[PDB]
Amino acid sequence: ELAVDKMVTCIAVGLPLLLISLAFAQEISIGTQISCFSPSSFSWRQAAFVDSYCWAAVQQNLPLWLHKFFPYILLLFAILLYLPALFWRFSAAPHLCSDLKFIMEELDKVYNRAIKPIVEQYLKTKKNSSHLIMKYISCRLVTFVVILLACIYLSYYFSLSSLSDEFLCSIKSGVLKNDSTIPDRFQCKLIAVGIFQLLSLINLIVYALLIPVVVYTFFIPFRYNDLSLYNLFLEENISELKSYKCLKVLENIKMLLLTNL
Amino acid sequence: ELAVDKMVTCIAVGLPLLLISLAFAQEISIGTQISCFSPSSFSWRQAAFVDSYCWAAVQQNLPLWLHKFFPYILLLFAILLYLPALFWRFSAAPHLCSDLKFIMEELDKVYNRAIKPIVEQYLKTKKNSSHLIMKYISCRLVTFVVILLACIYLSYYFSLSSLSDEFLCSIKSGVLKNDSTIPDRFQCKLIAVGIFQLLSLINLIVYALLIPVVVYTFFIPFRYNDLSLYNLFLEENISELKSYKCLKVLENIKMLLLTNL
Amino acid sequence: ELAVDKMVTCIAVGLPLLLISLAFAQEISIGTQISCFSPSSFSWRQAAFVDSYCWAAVQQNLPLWLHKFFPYILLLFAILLYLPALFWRFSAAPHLCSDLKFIMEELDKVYNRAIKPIVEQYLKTKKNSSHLIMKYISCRLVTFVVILLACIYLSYYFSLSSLSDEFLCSIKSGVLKNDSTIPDRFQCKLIAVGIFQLLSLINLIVYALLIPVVVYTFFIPFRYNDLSLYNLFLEENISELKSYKCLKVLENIKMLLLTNL
Amino acid sequence: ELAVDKMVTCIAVGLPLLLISLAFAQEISIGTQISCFSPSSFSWRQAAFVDSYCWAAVQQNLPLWLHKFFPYILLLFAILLYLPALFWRFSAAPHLCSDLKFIMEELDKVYNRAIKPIVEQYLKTKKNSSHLIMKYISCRLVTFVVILLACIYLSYYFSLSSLSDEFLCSIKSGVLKNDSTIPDRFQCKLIAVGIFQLLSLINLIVYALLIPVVVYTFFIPFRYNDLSLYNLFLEENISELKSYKCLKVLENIKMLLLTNL
Amino acid sequence: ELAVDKMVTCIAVGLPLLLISLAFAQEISIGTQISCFSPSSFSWRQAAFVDSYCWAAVQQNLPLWLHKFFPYILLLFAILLYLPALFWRFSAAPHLCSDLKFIMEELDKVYNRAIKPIVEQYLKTKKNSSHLIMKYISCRLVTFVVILLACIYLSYYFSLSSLSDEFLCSIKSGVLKNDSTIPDRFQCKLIAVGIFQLLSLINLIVYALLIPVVVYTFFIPFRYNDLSLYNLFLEENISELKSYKCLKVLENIKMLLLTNL
Amino acid sequence: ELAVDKMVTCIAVGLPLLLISLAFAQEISIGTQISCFSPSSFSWRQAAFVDSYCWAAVQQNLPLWLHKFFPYILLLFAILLYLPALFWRFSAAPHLCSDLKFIMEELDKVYNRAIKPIVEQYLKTKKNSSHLIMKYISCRLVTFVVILLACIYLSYYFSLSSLSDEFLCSIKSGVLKNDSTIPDRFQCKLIAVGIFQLLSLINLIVYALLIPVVVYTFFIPFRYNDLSLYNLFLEENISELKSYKCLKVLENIKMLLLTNL
Amino acid sequence: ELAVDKMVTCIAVGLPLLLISLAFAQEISIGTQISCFSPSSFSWRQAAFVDSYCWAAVQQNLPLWLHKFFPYILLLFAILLYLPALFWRFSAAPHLCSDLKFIMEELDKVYNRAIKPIVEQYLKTKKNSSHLIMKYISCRLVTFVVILLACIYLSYYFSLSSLSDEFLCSIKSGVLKNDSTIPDRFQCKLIAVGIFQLLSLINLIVYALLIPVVVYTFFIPFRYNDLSLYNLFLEENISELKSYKCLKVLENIKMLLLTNL
Repeated sequence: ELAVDKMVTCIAVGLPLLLISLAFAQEISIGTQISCFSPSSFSWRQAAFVDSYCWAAVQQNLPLWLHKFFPYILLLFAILLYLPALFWRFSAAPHLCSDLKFIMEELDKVYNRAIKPIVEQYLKTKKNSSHLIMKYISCRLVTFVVILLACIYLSYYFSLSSLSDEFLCSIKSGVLKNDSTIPDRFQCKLIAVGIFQLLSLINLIVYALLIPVVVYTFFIPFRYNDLSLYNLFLEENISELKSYKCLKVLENIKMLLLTNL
Repeated sequence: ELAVDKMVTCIAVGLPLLLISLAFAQEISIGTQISCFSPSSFSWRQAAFVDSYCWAAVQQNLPLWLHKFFPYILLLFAILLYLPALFWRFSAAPHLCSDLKFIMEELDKVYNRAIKPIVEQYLKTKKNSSHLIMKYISCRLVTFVVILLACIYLSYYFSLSSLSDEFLCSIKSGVLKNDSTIPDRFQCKLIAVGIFQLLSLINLIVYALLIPVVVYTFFIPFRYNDLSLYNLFLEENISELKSYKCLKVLENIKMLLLTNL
Repeated sequence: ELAVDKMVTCIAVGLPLLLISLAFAQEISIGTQISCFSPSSFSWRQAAFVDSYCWAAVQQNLPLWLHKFFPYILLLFAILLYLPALFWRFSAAPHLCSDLKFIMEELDKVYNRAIKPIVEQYLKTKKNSSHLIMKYISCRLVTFVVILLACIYLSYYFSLSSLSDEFLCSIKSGVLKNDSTIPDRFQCKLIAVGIFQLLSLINLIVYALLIPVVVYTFFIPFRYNDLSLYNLFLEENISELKSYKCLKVLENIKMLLLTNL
Repeated sequence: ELAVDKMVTCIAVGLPLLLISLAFAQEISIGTQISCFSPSSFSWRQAAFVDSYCWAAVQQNLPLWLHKFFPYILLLFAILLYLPALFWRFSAAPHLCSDLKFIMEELDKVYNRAIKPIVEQYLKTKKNSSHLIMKYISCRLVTFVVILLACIYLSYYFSLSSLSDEFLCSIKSGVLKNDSTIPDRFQCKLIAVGIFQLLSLINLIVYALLIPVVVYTFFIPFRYNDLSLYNLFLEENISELKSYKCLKVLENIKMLLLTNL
Repeated sequence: ELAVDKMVTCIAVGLPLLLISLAFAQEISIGTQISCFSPSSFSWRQAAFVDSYCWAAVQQNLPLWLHKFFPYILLLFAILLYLPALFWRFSAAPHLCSDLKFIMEELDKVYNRAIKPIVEQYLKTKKNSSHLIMKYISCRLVTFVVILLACIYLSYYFSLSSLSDEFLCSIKSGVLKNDSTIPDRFQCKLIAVGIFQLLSLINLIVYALLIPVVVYTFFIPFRYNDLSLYNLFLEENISELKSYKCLKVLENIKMLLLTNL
Repeated sequence: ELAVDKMVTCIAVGLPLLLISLAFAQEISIGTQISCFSPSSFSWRQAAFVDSYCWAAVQQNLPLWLHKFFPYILLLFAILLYLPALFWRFSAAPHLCSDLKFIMEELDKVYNRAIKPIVEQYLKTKKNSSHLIMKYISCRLVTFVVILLACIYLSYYFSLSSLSDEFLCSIKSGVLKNDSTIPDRFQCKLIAVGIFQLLSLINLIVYALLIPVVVYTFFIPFRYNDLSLYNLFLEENISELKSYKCLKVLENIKMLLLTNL
Repeated sequence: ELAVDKMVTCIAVGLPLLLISLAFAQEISIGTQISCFSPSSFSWRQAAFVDSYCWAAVQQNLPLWLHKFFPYILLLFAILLYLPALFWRFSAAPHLCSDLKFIMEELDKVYNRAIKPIVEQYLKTKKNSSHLIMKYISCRLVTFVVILLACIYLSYYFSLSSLSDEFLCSIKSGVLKNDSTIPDRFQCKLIAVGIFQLLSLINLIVYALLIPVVVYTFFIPFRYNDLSLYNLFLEENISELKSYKCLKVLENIKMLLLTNL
């Protein structure tokens, strides 16, 4: 598993969940996302009914609608970022685990036979496939696209969120539209939206790292073949290879040394 | 266990539980699902009694009834999705575990004997049964049907939920129907229903993936026999087979190689 | 341990605990199970005293009494379902564990001796006892009876719960019967009863599966002896038998194969 | 450890802790165990002071006193039931663990010597002691006595609890006895007592099982010596004896069988 | 580690922590330990200020002062009981662990040499020291003294707690001594003190067991030397000695038996 | 991993998370970060609306804006400090783990060959690279820079926070700007800012340790090459080297000793 | 690790964290640390604003300022006590672990060679260094100094805390200094300060043990060299030495015994 992309993924997941959990902790801290005026004649309950009404009224200036739903959309993005990892955890990971374990021992046998090519034949045959490299391309890029719409959404959010912290709510509705004690609209403040707009900029800012970093992961001709992706697995899993390290030190140095190694 | 279908199942379970837990966290965040007006003359308690009354009144426009019960119905679907896995965990899983473990060693003996057919006789005998393939068909499809009614329910919910966010509640009832201070009906907002209608669309949208994906799992003639289902277990459990990987690399390459392998 | 009956048991326990925990979570969500009117002249506390009074008044139309106690009765059923498993975990499980472990090795010796009858003598002697089969019958059926009264209770509950969501409560009592500001009865809504009546139907519906399923477990002549119950342990614990699987494959196929097996 | 008595003990502990925890969860759910009227002129705080006063007044019709303290007395019984197990866990358990482990191997040597008496000499010497059997008698019976007083207490509780759900509380006390706005007594409802009286009957009912069951455990002449208690350990720990099972099967069947066994 | 004294210690720690945690759970359940009257003219906040004031006023009839601090003093005793175990866990436990492990193998060698005295020389040399026995005496007795003052404190508490459930509080203080709307004293009820006085009697009653039991642990001449304390470790750690059990059975019976043993 | 720098890092992370968690616990303890006056004519809800309004108004004297966002900025710094460790955990840690494990065994072979140079050739070749030392420099310094801006931010915060604990808030806004009952501005206290300003000084003070300590970590010429960084890994991982310790003791002492060693 | 000093440290850390956590639990129990009067004309919110204002006003008789910040200063001391252990865990612990493990085996070889001096040469060379003994001196003493200022702080706290439980707060400030309904100062009670002053005395009292105990740890000439500190490690880690125990028993007794040992 490619660590940076994995770490980027792990971090990309941590941020919103943190933000969401804190928003929840803040929603737990605030208790409501909105409030409105009332007449002072509105009882302690009557005003509570207004607040809850307008909090419900949101689904009927369009961002004012979205402003309520904003946090859960974030959660949607978080889930949408996570699942490609579980998907990728099966698109390719079951293949490579077998691949590496084979690759290791045959190169160790190349190493061992040198001390005293089936993986190369296999690997330069994996060269033939475009399937698993395109598996990587699609799985990563799709995940990347999740970030794009979030950032665009957060941008389209933030840009207009800056001007739409408040609205006037009517609860003069139905039969109790006829109650004149209800002002035709209450003015209402979308309490969390400033936090969210801040949170939005925060997440957006950090996500503006993750996007081109994953883009950087595709410049493999400068980092076209599964081999080139195996070369990533090489650049990756050299991590696993004692004999490579030994032979790389040998290569660094260059049967006595092999006898000493 | 078929990973995608398993993952689909694991995910299909995660979503509603997440949605339900957040709805609970939201119910914990909101504290009530409904409120109503009162006269300002209704005490801080008297108005509370109205709210609770109408929250109870729900069981006596029919979706307004269902709107209350909505979340727990979701929980019902979640349980209804889970149990087929535990059921399937015994319909077939005890069979295949023994099957695979047998299949492995005899094909390894085919492999070993080749290096220096009982599973094939067994497998091409499993070809005879329709019982375990029909076990799969029913167990999966039933689980799939759980999704169907949920989505239909959420659709029948959402389509009319869009118009029925509120109602007028009468608590002028019994002896205290005679109290004229009680308005014959209070107007009442079904606070969570917008969230739920959103949540409904969310779950519906994601479930509209899971359904045809499981449908795709049945196109085995393009992915009629337990063997064909064993061919799935083949396409599955090749995951387990060192010698297959070795022989597939051998097959990729093709006694020296067997001696080297 | 018979998986379906065990799973049925595990599930039969999960449902009410879930329902109860959610009812608790709902009781935590609602904070009270009941409320009543008051005069508006009843203070914010005075009305609270009414509510709590009537919530206490329940123990003095009889289901209105029971309606309060309803949840804990559910908990009673849940405990009553659980303990037969712990009881059964000792009525028979210590016997069979020794039985199976003996049975395995001697049939493996039959298997081994065939490759190159004490369990049969023992098993066809276990044929003599009615004690352990009657242990099963009673332990299961008793557990089953727990379900019967619950469902009957929930039915007797639900059928009249449908009509008795509310009552009028008198707190004009004792010395403070003489306070005329207290209405001779307050009208009172049994807030949770609708949820409970829903919950009751839910649990009842699901329990109407578990009952005849366990009944189906007794049709052993179509699924009279401990052997017949050992035949269940056979139909069960063939799960454990490598050699049975081998010999069943051998039986499927039919010393070379035994030499190959 | 004698499973039924142990299970009975484990269950006997589970019930009250469950009841207590739920009572706590109910105390958490209710927030107070009592309330009283007030004049409506008593402030939202002044009435709160009454409630808390009378909740404190309890220590100065005697069961009304006890009714408050009731739950913690239950907790007392629960602790009082638990500790005899820890006590018994040392009164006898360190002895028998060594005893069984010795007994096993020497009877296995009797078994082994038969294949190709020190425990019997030891056991029929343990016959001499009355100390460890009286250790059992006292430790169990004492635990049993805990149940007796609880049930008697719950009975003496329940029988009069049925009539004493409420009382009149005076907070006209000290200097602020002179405040005439305070009614000489407030009427007060002991909110939890109905639950507790229910809980009391529940626990009592279930404890009326546990008592005679433990009594049944003493009818050893029909289930006088440590041997007879070792015969219980026999009837118990035959659970541990492979060779007994083998020899019991041999005994069931009856050197070839010993050679086969 | 001496089990009874250890168990006594473990239990002696469990009780107050339980009582304290429940008091906390009760403090969490009650929310305040005290309340007072107010004029009804005192606002919902003004009366709250009184309550909190008098709750603070406690530090300026002396037990009324202590009554507030009571719970944490209990916590003090609990910590004060615990730490001697950690202290004792190093005063002696590192010595004896080495001692026992040595003692075992040399007596096993006495046992083994008998089959086919250094510990006795060592032990009857440990006879010389008074240091480690006085380590026990002081460490235990000190712990015991913690109990004494608690019980005395609880007694001095309880005896006067019985008469001092309430007091009159002045918040007519400082500049706002000049506000005549403040009554020169409010009457105030020390809400938890009844629970605490109950709790005090409870803990006292149970601690009146633990004290003389530990006293009973010192009657070693009837249960003067480290050997006598080693004789306790003997009476203790015979628990560890296979060969003692074997030789005690041998001693019970009395080279064939040694050959059989 | 360099322990001090690691410990410094671990501690540098612990402090703010502690401060943040306590601020959250304090936000949980306070429930709001701000409040304002109202007219007494503002209802219990109307004043609540003011408070929440002004709490939202923050995003429209600039530090008053920032004062709200302050805590989450701290959280930002905490995350910003953490991730360089995970980054560094891959920038270098996969290299050195292989390096050390190689280095150990070859120096042990130097040790072993001495008893009866490939690592030196490798290490004095690592001398060639500037890549991994610059990896350290950048990764640490960047982390260090996180501290700089925090401290500067906290300074720019604290210095002006000292004068800007409060502000006047206008909620006379929109349509409900026209309500004259609303004072054109409410005066508002930024409740947490004193805690935060304290917290700021606290964190700043402690961070003024961590900064130059990490600076001290760069004075390697007094603590220019990867070798010099390997000399740190030497000064570090001598921790791992038995033979170094042995040979250092040998070096301390100086084939008999090697034969004795 | 020196157990007493370690235990002293572990305990020294436990106490404040306990006190702090309980203070938090008390802050959670109280909900506020302060309250003030208001005019009764101050709304339920207006008075709340006063309370929060004065709670914020603290940062502008100086101990009244500190009284708020008191708990977190305790937390500061707790952290300040902890970190020297982690520091010491690296100042010396990595050295001694290697030291002991070497020391053991060479003295075991002295033991073994005696049965049939490199550590002594090493140890009496460690005699040369003052570095690691001064490491101990500074690390411990610094930790000790943390206690000093806390106790002094708590003393300077307690001594004046005794007289400064309350103050008068002005919220007549800014524009809303001009509101005459605000009393020029409210009188305010620093609710927690009595608990804290109690807590302060508690912690101080217990810390007055820990200080001279650690002082007692320095009287090594009566408990000047690393050897003398190794003699502590001797007096310490004799805990680890089987052969020392054996040879100490041998020394207690004094090749047969060595042959028997």
